[PDB]
Amino acid sequence: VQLVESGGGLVQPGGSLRLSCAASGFNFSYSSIHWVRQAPGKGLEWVAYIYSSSGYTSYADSVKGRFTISADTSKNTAYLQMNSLRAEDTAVYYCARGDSWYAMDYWGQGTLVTVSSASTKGPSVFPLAPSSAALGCLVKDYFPEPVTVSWNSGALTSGVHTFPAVLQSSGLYSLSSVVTVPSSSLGTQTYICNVNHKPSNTKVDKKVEP
Amino acid sequence: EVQLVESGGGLVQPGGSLRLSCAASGFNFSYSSIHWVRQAPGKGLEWVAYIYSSSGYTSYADSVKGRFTISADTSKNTAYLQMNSLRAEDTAVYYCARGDSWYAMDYWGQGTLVTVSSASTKGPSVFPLAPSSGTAALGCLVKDYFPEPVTVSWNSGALTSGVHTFPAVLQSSGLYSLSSVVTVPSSSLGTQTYICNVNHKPSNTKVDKKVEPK
Amino acid sequence: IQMTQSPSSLSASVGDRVTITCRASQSVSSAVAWYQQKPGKAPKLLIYSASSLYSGVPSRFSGSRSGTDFTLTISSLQPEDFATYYCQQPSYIYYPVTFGQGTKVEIKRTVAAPSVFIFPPSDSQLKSGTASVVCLLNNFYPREAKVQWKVDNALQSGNSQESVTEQDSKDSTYSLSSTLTLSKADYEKHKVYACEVTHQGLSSPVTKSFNRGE
Amino acid sequence: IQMTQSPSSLSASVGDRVTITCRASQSVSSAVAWYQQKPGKAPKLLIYSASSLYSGVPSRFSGSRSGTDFTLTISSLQPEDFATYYCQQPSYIYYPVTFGQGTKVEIKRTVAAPSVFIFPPSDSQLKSGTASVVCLLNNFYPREAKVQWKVDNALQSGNSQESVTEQDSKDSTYSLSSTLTLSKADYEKHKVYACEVTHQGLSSPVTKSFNRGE
Amino acid sequence: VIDREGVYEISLSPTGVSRVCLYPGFVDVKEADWILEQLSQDVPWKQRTGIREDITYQQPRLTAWYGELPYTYSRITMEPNPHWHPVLRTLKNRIEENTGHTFNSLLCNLYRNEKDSVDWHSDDCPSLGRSPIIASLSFGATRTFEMRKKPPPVERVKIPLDHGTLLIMEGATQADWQHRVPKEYHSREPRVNLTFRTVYP
Amino acid sequence: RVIDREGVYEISLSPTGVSRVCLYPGFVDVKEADWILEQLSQDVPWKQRTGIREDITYQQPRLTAWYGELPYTYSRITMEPNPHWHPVLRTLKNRIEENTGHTFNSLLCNLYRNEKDSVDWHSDDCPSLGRSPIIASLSFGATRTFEMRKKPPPEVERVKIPLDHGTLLIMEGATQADWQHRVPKEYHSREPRVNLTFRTVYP
DNA sequence: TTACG
DNA sequence: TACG
Ligand SMILES: O=C(O)CNC(=O)C(=O)O
Ligand SMILES: O=C(O)CNC(=O)C(=O)O
Ligand SMILES: [Mn+2]
Ligand SMILES: [Mn+2]
Repeated sequence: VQLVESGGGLVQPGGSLRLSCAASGFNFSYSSIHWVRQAPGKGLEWVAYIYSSSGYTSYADSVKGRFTISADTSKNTAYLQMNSLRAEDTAVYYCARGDSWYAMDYWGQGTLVTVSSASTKGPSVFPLAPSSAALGCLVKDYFPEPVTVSWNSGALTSGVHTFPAVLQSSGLYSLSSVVTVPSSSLGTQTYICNVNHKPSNTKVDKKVEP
Repeated sequence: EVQLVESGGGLVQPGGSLRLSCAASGFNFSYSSIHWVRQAPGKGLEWVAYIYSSSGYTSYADSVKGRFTISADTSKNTAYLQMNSLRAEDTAVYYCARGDSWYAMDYWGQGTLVTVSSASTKGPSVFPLAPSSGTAALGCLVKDYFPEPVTVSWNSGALTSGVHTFPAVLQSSGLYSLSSVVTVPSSSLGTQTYICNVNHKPSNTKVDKKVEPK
Repeated sequence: IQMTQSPSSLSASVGDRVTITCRASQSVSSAVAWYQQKPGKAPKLLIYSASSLYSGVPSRFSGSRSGTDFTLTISSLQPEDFATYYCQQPSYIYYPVTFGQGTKVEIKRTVAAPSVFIFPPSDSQLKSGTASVVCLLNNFYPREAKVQWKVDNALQSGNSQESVTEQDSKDSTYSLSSTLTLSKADYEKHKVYACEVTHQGLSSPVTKSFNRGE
Repeated sequence: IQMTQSPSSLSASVGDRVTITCRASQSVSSAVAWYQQKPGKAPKLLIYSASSLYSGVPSRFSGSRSGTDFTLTISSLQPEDFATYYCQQPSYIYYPVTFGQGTKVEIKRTVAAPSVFIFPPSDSQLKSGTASVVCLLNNFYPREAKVQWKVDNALQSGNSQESVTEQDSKDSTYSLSSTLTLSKADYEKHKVYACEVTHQGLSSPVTKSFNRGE
Repeated sequence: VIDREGVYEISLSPTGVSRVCLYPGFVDVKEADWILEQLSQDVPWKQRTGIREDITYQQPRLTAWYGELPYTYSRITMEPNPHWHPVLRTLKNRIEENTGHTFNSLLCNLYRNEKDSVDWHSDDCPSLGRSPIIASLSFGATRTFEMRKKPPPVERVKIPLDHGTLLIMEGATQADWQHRVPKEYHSREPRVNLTFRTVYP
Repeated sequence: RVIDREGVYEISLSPTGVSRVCLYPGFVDVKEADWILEQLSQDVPWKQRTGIREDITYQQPRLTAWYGELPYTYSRITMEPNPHWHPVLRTLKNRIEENTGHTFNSLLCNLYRNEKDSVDWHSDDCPSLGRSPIIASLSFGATRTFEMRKKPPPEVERVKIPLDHGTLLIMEGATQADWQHRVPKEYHSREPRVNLTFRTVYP
């Protein structure tokens, strides 16, 4: 029993995007279906629901007149049509279903939706070099989210802190991925950081040395 | 004195409307830019609108387009911000500002408070924060008034050292509540007498209450 | 919903040199302004045209443009230079105006743990159905100071609201008032009421308690 | 401009009793739900109908209603109860749905000072025209920590951005990366770059300077 | 027995035409389920006392009242609730938008099981006017709305009321007919009935 | 022949066809024109560019800047593309297009610092302007004279158009084929003038 | 396809 | 309202 959100991604201010939410393992029958959203580091914001048995809908104030929720019993799928999107609509959009009219007992994992003028761009990785201990990689100037950073392809995990990205004033994201290690090992063992940015299919491994 | 005065503020239900005016005195609103900028309690400046007074060209913040209209009356040296279908989040101090540039605002009015709320005007209840044990601390809890602002003095204005009047807080009920405290040498508890004086001018309510130990 | 943010905070001592940066990436214009605001007063203009000092502004204020980055520099602060500083982003003729987030410059001080006092509700208030328990944290630095309410050792949240005074002119400290509100029934279901305070200058949580009826 | 609040925080240790309150003034229904969310996962329904446990929710969870106030109580906190919690406002059939601000129960631990490191810009990035100086605050507690960038002993603000990791599962610490960015031109008009960290674990604020290219 | 959607003229005198209108499924099934649960938990239900001779008894049903003016029956005066539950306001508004009739008063009845009932009466108050239009929306278990015509100084009509059904009574129905909901002899689950009226000063 | 009133002027009808100029004084209001002059002086990336005539490398007696996605070559010198239009210039472009029915994709900006700055006799007849180009001219600052002379046939009619603060001039039809124009040096003091010439450049 | 005032 |  699962809900899968799809159709998210990247659009410009004013653009359109139609999210889909498929039910598998069960069927949306007399269920209430909701779209909730969550901006990075922020709380849940319910945006819309449909009572699937009757087709009755409700919408949040921040969103009314621009979004339309719908469902197809024929295809066991719900939809959120988002028009005139603005920057503050950027969030992870969750689909959730309801036995009740309000109690959401099953949730999808969420699609990310980014609303910006920026165009898809892979990151530039720069070393954070250990000095006279800790080291890392600055994953700089990418768009949209997300990005994955591992160390030594996976061998290195203990001591790693990969930080949440920051949205720079350019509309591009920047994070850093650091590791603390024994100073003794600096000359000996090699530290490569592995940076995947799937939205641009950019993979970059950079070796980090003093 | 090249002043600038706002009128038309106050309280309104959500969905209602106000008309702020800004009377230009001293100088002239002839070939300048007039801006309306608002500030919610504890928050930063939010530019609302401007007008180029010569051509009458206007610009509006997205948060406000379709609901507000800025205009100028050169004849009376008066600017206007018509605010329709006000939401709760339009609540702020609204400032009027002028510039000889299209952006640099050199003159500001002192701004009027605009409260958009379903609550109705209501004078405060004043309860005592009675001193007990510690270096002496005492105060008054000015609870369940509406709207802002409220003034608190201690002993008709004599006691001011050691006084902290805290920023009010908007309760879930829609009413405001604040606290004023003063610290005191515990030896004066026996001798000196302490009274908080509360003006809520929107309710035209004035309350003095005496704070003593139990 | 919040239209702007609350100002970021920078801590500096008198005579320090402060360069606030305002980022306006992709911008192609030097029509940038800087404003200063003090508690309860309207903003006053400091820099126009990115680098031109406004008529009658102290010469210690400087402003400059490097690429798409704009800077307001105070060469060495003085006591009345501690205020909130807003950058008005590049203003293009015919386009909207945008104020950046304020930067609140506050005076550094030696760490001072808060004075903690707890006030049980008035009998006046309980004779009307609501219990408000106040907890005062007095004359501390820095501003950050958490407060956790305990009711019969059950940690509370969502049922209290707090407020911080502006930085005191002379001792340079902050003060905090927190109010926990319950119904009279809820309040009379429990005996021990405590506010537990953590702060930089407190190696351990300071707890102030009272038992209902004492 | 933001549509939501950042979740508030509550510090608690295993075995503590926690009661989160959800005010719903002038509501007339008990159709209230409570949810749990851990980082990167979707919410889970904890409670429906104000007091009913959803299946698979331990019995240490309970929901209650007093008046218009709703409560979620964890009788004794287990390690997997440290998460963010949400209250869904009384949901009337046919009407919108409203989530309250989230409460994030983080775990208490001993004060732990950060290990501070500074990183100058790579030569690759300087070739590109920009310079990032990173300052890392590794494995520290509590969360509150002030980073202050200085360039030739001028305090910076507005040219850096920071980010904090979630509380670490193994040792309950946080980490912080602050990043100061300048143009290459602006980078090369200065010599000493220093991040000054202020934290409870530290006697006096530490500083991690470096002179350009050494 | 009347159980199909339609408009039915059940009598024409002495006061005039008595007309009742039945709309099964006016509220969809899942919404009616949800309404039943929410009104069962949220309505401030009370069991009130009537007086018939010189004695006071407990009504075999739970009740609640909404509206600015009161409802006094069996020497029971139901204090007026101004604050309508939002769901009840929505249902009031839907009935008004589709039927063309307005309402300012709502009586809510909860028949807990087969032992609950309301005895024979007509809705002929002076505060409800002369030819009153009354709307009935039902939720929960089906129960029977029985009607009997008064003799001049025995005609019977039965209307089963199922989950989500709207019934309108208008015309001379209150002057010329009485109605009740009888006790049953087999188990019944709870039923909520909403009767919307117009109350005058 | 002097044109200083708002109007539509057919300044010649042959040999190529009608040469048409349209004058709109006050197209930009006075206070906005003042502010535009300040912003464009302050914000436009003005440069004094070097020309080449008969092997002679000269500094043009004016500052210039170019906007648009396609390069621009005149007097043997090439102004490279600036696709990021200053927002004010984009707005003025849009106003000109809506109030005239003509579209543009290129903007040449000339700043005449004082009376010694000028542009010499020429026609705007590059092949990259296409046949019968439409050119829009918006002026800010001090008044300067746009002089025109009719080209003679294989083997002289003259028009002076003072261009004041906020004035829009449109040239269309055979104007570039049949006429030349310039902005002469002046002998009395002049404050700065900014001229915006909007044009369509082709691949 | 600029050196003039 | 006491009736199933
Ligand atoms: O329950 C029903 O359908 C009808 N109820 C009434 O007529 C009433 O309570 O007065
Ligand atoms: O400056 C003016 O008014 C006219 N300029 C031009 O025609 C040009 O630069 O090609
Ligand atoms: Mn009846
Ligand atoms: Mn030309």
